[PDB]
Amino acid sequence: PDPCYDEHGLPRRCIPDFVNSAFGKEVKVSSTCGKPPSRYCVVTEKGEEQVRSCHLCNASDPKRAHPPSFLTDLNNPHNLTCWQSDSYVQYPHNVTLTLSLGKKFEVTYVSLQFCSPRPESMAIYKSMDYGKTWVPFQFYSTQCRKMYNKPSRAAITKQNEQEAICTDSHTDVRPLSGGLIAFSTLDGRPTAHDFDNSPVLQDWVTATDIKVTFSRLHTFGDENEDDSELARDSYFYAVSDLQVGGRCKCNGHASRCVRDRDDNLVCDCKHNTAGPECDRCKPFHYDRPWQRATAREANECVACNCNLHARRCRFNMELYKLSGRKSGGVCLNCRHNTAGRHCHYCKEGFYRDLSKPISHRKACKECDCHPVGAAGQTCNQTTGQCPCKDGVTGITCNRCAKGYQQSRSPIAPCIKIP
Amino acid sequence: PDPCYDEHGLPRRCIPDFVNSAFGKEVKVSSTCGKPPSRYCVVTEKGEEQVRSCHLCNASDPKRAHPPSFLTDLNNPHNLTCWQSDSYVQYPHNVTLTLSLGKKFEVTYVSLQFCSPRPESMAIYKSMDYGKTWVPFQFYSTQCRKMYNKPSRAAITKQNEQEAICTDSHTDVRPLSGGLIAFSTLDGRPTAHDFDNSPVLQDWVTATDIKVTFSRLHTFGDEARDSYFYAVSDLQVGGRCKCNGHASRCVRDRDDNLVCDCKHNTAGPECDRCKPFHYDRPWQRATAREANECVACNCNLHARRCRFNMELYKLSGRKSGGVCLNCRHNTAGRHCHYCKEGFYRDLSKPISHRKACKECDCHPVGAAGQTCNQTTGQCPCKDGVTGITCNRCAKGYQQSRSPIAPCIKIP
Ligand SMILES: O=S(=O)(O)OC[C@H]1O[C@@](COS(=O)(=O)O)(O[C@H]2O[C@H](COS(=O)(=O)O)[C@@H](OS(=O)(=O)O)[C@H](OS(=O)(=O)O)[C@H]2OS(=O)(=O)O)[C@@H](OS(=O)(=O)O)[C@@H]1OS(=O)(=O)O
Ligand SMILES: *[C@@H]1O[C@H](CO)[C@@H](O[C@@H]2O[C@H](CO)[C@@H](O[C@@H]3O[C@H](CO)[C@@H](O)[C@H](O)[C@@H]3O)[C@H](O)[C@H]2NC(C)=O)[C@H](O)[C@H]1NC(C)=O
Ligand SMILES: *[C@@H]1O[C@H](CO)[C@@H](O[C@@H]2O[C@H](CO)[C@@H](O)[C@H](O)[C@H]2NC(C)=O)[C@H](O)[C@H]1NC(C)=O
Ligand SMILES: *[C@@H]1O[C@H](CO)[C@@H](O[C@@H]2O[C@H](CO)[C@@H](O)[C@H](O)[C@H]2NC(C)=O)[C@H](O)[C@H]1NC(C)=O
Ligand SMILES: *[C@@H]1O[C@H](CO)[C@@H](O[C@@H]2O[C@H](CO)[C@@H](O)[C@H](O)[C@H]2NC(C)=O)[C@H](O)[C@H]1NC(C)=O
Ligand SMILES: *[C@@H]1O[C@H](CO)[C@@H](O[C@@H]2O[C@H](CO)[C@@H](O)[C@H](O)[C@H]2NC(C)=O)[C@H](O)[C@H]1NC(C)=O
Ligand SMILES: *[C@@H]1O[C@H](CO)[C@@H](O[C@@H]2O[C@H](CO)[C@@H](O)[C@H](O)[C@H]2NC(C)=O)[C@H](O)[C@H]1NC(C)=O
Ligand SMILES: *[C@@H]1O[C@H](CO)[C@@H](O[C@@H]2O[C@H](CO)[C@@H](O)[C@H](O)[C@H]2NC(C)=O)[C@H](O)[C@H]1NC(C)=O
Ligand SMILES: *[C@@H]1O[C@H](CO)[C@@H](O[C@@H]2O[C@H](CO)[C@@H](O)[C@H](O)[C@H]2NC(C)=O)[C@H](O)[C@H]1NC(C)=O
Ligand SMILES: [Ca+2]
Ligand SMILES: [Ca+2]
Ligand SMILES: [Cl-]
Ligand code: NA
Repeated sequence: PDPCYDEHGLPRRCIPDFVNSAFGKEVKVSSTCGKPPSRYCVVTEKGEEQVRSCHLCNASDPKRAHPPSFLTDLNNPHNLTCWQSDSYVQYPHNVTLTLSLGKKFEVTYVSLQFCSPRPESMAIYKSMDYGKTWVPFQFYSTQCRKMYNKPSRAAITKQNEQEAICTDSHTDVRPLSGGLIAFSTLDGRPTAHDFDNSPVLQDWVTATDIKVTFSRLHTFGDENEDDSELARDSYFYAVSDLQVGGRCKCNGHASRCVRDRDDNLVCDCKHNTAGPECDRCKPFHYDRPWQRATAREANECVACNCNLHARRCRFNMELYKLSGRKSGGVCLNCRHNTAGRHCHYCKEGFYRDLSKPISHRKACKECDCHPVGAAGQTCNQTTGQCPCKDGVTGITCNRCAKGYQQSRSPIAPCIKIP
Repeated sequence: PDPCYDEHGLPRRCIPDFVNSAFGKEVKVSSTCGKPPSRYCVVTEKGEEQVRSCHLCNASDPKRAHPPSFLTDLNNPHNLTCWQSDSYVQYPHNVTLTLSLGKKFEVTYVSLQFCSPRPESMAIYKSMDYGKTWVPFQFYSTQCRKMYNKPSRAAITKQNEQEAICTDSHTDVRPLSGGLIAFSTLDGRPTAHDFDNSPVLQDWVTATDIKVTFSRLHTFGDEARDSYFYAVSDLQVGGRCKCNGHASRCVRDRDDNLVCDCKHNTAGPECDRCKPFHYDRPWQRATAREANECVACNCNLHARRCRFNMELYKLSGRKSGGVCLNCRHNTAGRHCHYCKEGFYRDLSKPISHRKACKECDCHPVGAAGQTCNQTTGQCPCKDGVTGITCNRCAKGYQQSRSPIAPCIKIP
């Protein structure tokens, strides 16, 4: 059926599946070996000795070429997809990785599996928009204050839950190969248990781009020396899999994200909502403002009540809060000769045809006063009583009253009688 | 002071004095002795013999020149001033005397004094226009059928009271000097005792000019020295100036015309119509006990023109019938008594006041329409809005901003 609705047809909060938003995605890096072709040294241990090896990184040979595509391809522990940068991009220089998702995702984690020694200092940034503004998100480094000007392992308080935490944890050389770095956005967040009812954390987890900056790099004594190896050296960055798990952000009003008219990813919004993340909500559904989907309530925009007359409408906060936070939408351009907040009364020049229901389109008969016996041509919108002149009476003014006699005058049709 | 209104100022029927409309006025003649000066001859009597004479008539000598002026001048039984015609003007020749009065009188009598012997056949005509059409008014002759083709001494039917009658009374030669012929406009006339309620007779006596035609002259003697002429001492047409009972004097106009001092809110030459805006009741001739005045229209000081509808008058019980035209001052109705659509009666001012009808000052937010009640001025309020102009929220309703929904009900 539809996960956004129950078996009785009422709406319930729905959420897309959890996936790696980076699988198969293209990646943009500021470094990669191949142009020109160079060598790289890899130290592999065997019992106790080490003895480093040497290999060549061929830009053309698929069998010695490390393209950024290996970051988001199918990772296989028995046969890795290593991406290697250039040679000795040491501080202050830094290799940056930028991933564009083309859709607001609620990030749950960001993991980098390095087939070489993990970085001494890396930075993980996000983008709230679609690549214009970046925001700190996690930091790793042996000298937090010295390099990222962050205090080591800051205290996370409700006063500032979006703190970018720097840590000297996970920033160790060995394992010289296959080291992980996994950043969980909700770990240690004060209000992470009450996420649906914490907007600060919803903003904290939402992002459309992920930047990864590799600031410093681990080294040993081999740096100046003399045999520094001016053509390749063995210090470098290298990651075999880059994962960024999470969910497509739909504020709980979409079971799944689909492909746009222009191939862009967007929520298949339900509950009468619209917009890429089901933030706003469909036309004519503007009674009661838009809220996020919660486990307790579905909170879908409700349509305006216009007694089946007007089509457009529009939400009003004051009317909403002044009606007990129940109805705040007013109707627009009432058709069928009506008017008012809900198209509930007939406009001047017409009256309420009570014989027919207010929802009916003929619920507003015109005035139809009498050209001779009526003093005006604008009847009572409530009763349809035309203003009768002197001797004339009725609702349409087409007859004389008691003590008054009919006449052939257009001006004085009835006249009293003594 | 004015006889058209009593002490209380109530209008009572009034009439101009009874005068001789001929005195002074000039008569138009056709035959006057004097042209190539000739002579005549009057004849007297001595009991048996017919002693006659013969005198001269000059066209210049004051002491011998019988002019037409001698018909309407100061007349006295002594030193009598006589008009005379050229001698020998017997059948079928005519001697006419027209008199234009200038305005419609109600002729009462037509008198003639005859220095010569009275005529054998004479006729009195009149005009109710001004010399254009001339109708027969009385005939005098011995041979009526023969000459005027009128039945001698017929009867005045109520069906034809405007009938000229020929008669042989006053047609004798009896008085050679001083013959009187007088025509009473209402002799023989059936409804004469009810003149004041007899429109036929009122039309009959109305006349603007008068023509006396002399026809056959009495050859008296039977013996040349024929000398048979017409000679009238004084012509007296006595009557009142026709003002239909709404005037006490006739006076001279802004164009120098004899007309009526039309009172009783009437207008016109003979007070035959109502004055402007005094069209509430149909015009009638003043009666003794009635005075049928012209009554103005009550447009409560809001209209300049009035028009009369007889249908309205009759269904009104013969009361009013005047419909006002162009009700100004933002009013409408027969008598400009109610405020047209978009205005309302300000009952603080009086109906006659210019600002008796104010406008609709209906709040554009609190009102569902922009038309007052006209009687109350209240204007179509919407939902939780009260006030004549829909300017305030009601009880239990709270002000907002939204013009579509000004007031909203509280918890
Ligand atoms: O209807 S018109 O606009 O064409 O006016 C026609 C002429 O009437 C005058 C006065 O004429 S006068 O007798 O020679 O003094 O103005 C008057 O017209 C109407 C009422 O008379 S009506 O003929 O029944 O229409 C009034 O206007 S309204 O209230 O009906 O809207 C005038 O009042 S006002 O001047 O608008 O204040 C009324 O004049 S008043 O009330 O006596 O003061 C002439 O106007 S005038 O210039 O004051 O003399 C009109 O001729 S004109 O071309 O406007 O001059
Ligand atoms: C190495 O690390 C830094 C930060 O992690 C990466 O961002 C670079 O940082 C510097 C400032 O430290 C930026 O310099 C600025 O450039 C603009 C001109 O566009 C100028 O207006 C500023 O006054 C300032 O000088 C620098 O722009 C920024 N690098 C880029 C490409 O924007 C840096 O990218 C890392 N190195 C590499 C190769 O990625
Ligand atoms: C590995 O790299 C070498 C060169 O760095 C490639 O050998 C030749 O490279 C030149 C370009 O500089 C080409 O013009 C030749 O065609 C290459 N020789 C060939 C294709 O036989 C070498 O091709 C690369 N490995 C593979 C599989 O192509
Ligand atoms: C791991 O991948 C390598 C190569 O990607 C496999 O060795 C073969 O290498 C040649 C290169 O010319 C490829 O054409 C072959 O496709 C590779 N063999 C196979 C079965 O794919 C190596 O076998 C792979 N090891 C495992 C356990 O899958
Ligand atoms: C009849 O008509 C004229 C007007 O009177 C007379 O002419 C008069 O002739 C006398 C004789 O010389 C003159 O003295 C007068 O000048 C004329 N009269 C006037 C008034 O001017 C004519 O004679 C008259 N016949 C008689 C008898 O009076
Ligand atoms: C009639 O008016 C005339 C106007 O002149 C007058 O005629 C005079 O009559 C008397 C005798 O009656 C004579 O003595 C005179 O000669 C006439 N001439 C004048 C100049 O007076 C007179 O006033 C009146 N005549 C009569 C009879 O009353
Ligand atoms: C007799 O009076 C008759 C009419 O009563 C006169 O005849 C009319 O005279 C006027 C002249 O002003 C003409 O306009 C009319 O056309 C005449 N009537 C007809 C029917 O022709 C007449 O002048 C008098 N007759 C005589 C002989 O003197
Ligand atoms: C305009 O106001 C008058 C008077 O207020 C209306 O006439 C009556 O008003 C009372 C209330 O004031 C009502 O209860 C009656 O129903 C009204 N009619 C009668 C016969 O009493 C008048 O109807 C109002 N104008 C319009 C268009 O309804
Ligand atoms: C249309 O009809 C209704 C009922 O007659 C009018 O509303 C009432 O009008 C009277 C006026 O005397 C008030 O006393 C009542 O308080 C009104 N009812 C309510 C619930 O307030 C209405 O005014 C009429 N429309 C117009 C323009 O007069
Ligand atoms: Ca991989
Ligand atoms: Ca005289
Ligand atoms: Cl007749
Ligand atoms: Na080295």
